[PDB]
Amino acid sequence: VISYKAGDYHLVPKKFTVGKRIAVRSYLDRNRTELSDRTFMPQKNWFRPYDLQDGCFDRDHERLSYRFYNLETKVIWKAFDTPELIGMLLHDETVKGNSGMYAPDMLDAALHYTREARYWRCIGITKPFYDRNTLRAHCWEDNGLQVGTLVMSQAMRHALMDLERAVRRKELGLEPNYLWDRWGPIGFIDGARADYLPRFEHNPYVDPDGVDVTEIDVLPFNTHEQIRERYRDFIEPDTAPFEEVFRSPSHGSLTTLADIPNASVVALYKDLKLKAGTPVAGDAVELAPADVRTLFYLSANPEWRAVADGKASWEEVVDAMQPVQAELDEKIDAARLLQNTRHNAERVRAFFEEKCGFHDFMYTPDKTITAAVLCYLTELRRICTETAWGAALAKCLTDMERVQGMGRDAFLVYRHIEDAILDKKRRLWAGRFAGESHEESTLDYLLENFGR
Amino acid sequence: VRSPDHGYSQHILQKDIWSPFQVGANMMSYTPLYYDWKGFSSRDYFGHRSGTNPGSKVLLGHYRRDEVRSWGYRIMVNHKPQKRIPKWLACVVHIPRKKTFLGFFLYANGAYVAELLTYKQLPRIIYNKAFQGCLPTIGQTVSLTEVTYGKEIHSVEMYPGHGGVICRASGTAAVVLRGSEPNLVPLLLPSKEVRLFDNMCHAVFGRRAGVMYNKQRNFSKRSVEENMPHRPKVHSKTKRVSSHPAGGGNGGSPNLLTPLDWRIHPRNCVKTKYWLSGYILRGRQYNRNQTVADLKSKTYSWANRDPVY
Amino acid sequence: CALCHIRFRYKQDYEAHKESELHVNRLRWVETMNWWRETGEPAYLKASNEQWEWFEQH
Amino acid sequence: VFEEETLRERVLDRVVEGVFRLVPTSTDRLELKSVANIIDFVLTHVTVARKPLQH
RNA sequence: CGUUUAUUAAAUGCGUCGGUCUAAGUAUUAUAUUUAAGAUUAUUCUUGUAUAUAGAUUUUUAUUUUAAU
Repeated sequence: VISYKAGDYHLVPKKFTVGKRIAVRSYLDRNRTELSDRTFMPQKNWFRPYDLQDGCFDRDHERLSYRFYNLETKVIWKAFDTPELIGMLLHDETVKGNSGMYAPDMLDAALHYTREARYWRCIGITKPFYDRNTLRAHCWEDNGLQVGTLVMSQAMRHALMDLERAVRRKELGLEPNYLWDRWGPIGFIDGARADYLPRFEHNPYVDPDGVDVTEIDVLPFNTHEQIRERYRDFIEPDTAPFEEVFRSPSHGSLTTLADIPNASVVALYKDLKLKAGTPVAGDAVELAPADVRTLFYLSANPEWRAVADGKASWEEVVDAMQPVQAELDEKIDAARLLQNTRHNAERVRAFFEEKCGFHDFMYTPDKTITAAVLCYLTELRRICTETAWGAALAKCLTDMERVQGMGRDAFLVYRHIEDAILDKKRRLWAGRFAGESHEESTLDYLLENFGR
Repeated sequence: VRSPDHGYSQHILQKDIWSPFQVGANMMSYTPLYYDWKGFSSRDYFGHRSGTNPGSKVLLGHYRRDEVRSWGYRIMVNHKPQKRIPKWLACVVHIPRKKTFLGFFLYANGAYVAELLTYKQLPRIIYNKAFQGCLPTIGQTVSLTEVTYGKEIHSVEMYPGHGGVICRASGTAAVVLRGSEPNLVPLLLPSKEVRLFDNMCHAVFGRRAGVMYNKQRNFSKRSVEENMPHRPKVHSKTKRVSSHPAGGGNGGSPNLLTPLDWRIHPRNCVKTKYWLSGYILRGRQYNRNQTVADLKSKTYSWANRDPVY
Repeated sequence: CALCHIRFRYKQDYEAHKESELHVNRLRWVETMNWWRETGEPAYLKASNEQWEWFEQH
Repeated sequence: VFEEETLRERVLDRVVEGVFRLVPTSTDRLELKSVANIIDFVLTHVTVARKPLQH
């Protein structure tokens, strides 16, 4: 038999119904007090599944016609808008499954544009691409038929005025205060109102030194060639002072009194530095020179090497009988190089703070920045092209496949450098939210104590 | 600081509530928190400025105008604080039109978004952390289980996890009442009506804010009454007798017996409760006359809810 | 008096309710319904069975 | 809400990179800041993994 | 201190107050009204509308409406 006591199946699940009858819900029963978690907690998202589109690339051209039309063309753009995140999408397109993102070709085009997109960013170009196909720095002064005479918009012939006015100044011998070298990622670093370029004829840039630049001046500087030599000195960034800082251990965050063993190894560094020739004990938490700090990381993670040289009862012996892992400090500095400048728009800007000494990235003029990127892509190529561990390391995304190829022990190392960097951030964040003084009482007393 | 709320009193009558600590207007309009919209005035479907049809709770008060000013300060409010992650009161912003105070909380995993500001809160302090007690610290957002009888809580959420709806107005507070029900806690809403709130509901501990609103806020300036702009509220007894039954009369006619807005609003008649929730225990009518304290004495169970309404 | 949906305004009739023609009649009705369920129905449809099965065999 | 970088990296290297050996792009790492969204991001890139049922 | 077709103790307007509203908006709030701010005070008493009400009418005045010869 099949028992049934009645008043059982309602014919509609008991949620969508009153005792009997489905109930009505019309966005007026609902409050706006739900949906107010949106101010912090973001709404649901549809993460697209990553595709190596080779299934869509049944044949050749459609695969090498989106290399440009979709991959390269996203670099010409990023080599124009923000050349610092030009290593971010190189990860974005290789996490998505693409093949030759860090190939010896994509970089040597990314660095090509990054180098030149500067000299047509100072020329006044606002969009790097004219149409789907060609670049706007190749619109010739005919319809398309002129040889090299660039179609100079009014913005340009006012960007080429500011350049010419900067030339005449240092041609007068004065200091060439080029306007767009106070121009950074936030606009004028000087906190001034941005001077917008199609400048009104009733707001002409006036320098009380008597420098004349007008339309009669810049009209002959039409084609690409006679500016790359005339304003060579300004459109070109300088790569000398940044030449090798990415190929060198620098940990802008990490302090001398900060190590994974917070005391044990630094007790050795104080022990070596009292029984020393030129001995100096450590109370000043002031940062030690960069290269000696990365030694302890190469001497604090592996309890192998923590004791392997802790036995050493002299100063330089520990400081210099470990050059064998100092031959390993680049293979880790190639890791702290990628994963630093990779993931978020913030990790990269915080990264350049350490290496190229940008106190604040947001105020360093573009001339100083495009260089550091140019000096950073110039050493991405070194890593990808010169040494064999560079390719796979680039195409590695997780740690599991990262540990395999390059030094398994070398990955033990910096994952206690990164874990030490981030734990310094732990000091700042949780540093704010640990002072508890609230109560019903002391929150009253904290008024009068605030009164004086 | 003297008295974190002041009746600032620019003109001897014009008393607006300045609070020392109030953030200057510059640090108010925040981009991803600022909503703007035209408010429909009192116009509802077919323009036609009109209230609501008798039975409904969607307000288009006939006498409403300039509800969203367009360049007035309008930041959105959280109403859903998170349970026990520490806060950090960064500033205390005071919008006149939305009389509420509201201060920006960092909330300790970056969320520079939280507003409702309980009374006696100071800026630049951490709040959501409990002291030795259960969660008895002013500003700490407490589930209704964690409160004990007789202590005020504000921004109580009506349905658990559906955002704080009760006791949001300045200086207001829902008092717990120590009920006998198994998994429910009755709160004496300020309307003197008690309601069987689910104990898992979240409330923010303390009073609400900005005491000295109940009185002591009096504009009496033609420019300053643009904190509350509304349409003129004409006499109902000078309304073109063809139009409104109270009208004409060659002088001051007192008014008709049964007052009526357009349909009826007789003085205590029109009571417009039409659906009572399962949680409601005693409406404001069942308590309107007793007192504030006597309602705080009893224990409230399901047998206290009157089977007839 | 939830039985009949009556709020009492005047005392001295809340007392005289329990025997009022409204209450005592609502008492009888809500009782005889119980009678039907308590004894009647489980016996009514008992006899309705014991005669049919009588028929289909006798 | 896993917002502050210090907290996201403290979860993303452990759960979506460590436990699952998944790797999220930059633009998705933006909205990948909640327990609700962490669950979905996995539950798409693991659903796009089951070999399509072979008839 | 505004605002009006025969232009004003017209009608606005702040406060107080009365009533309504805790499943669309915050019951020191917003609807719906009566007054008018400021300063003194705001008296006596009820036959009807309203509320509450108990098959309805008929009865019936905590507060409100209107009333006080």
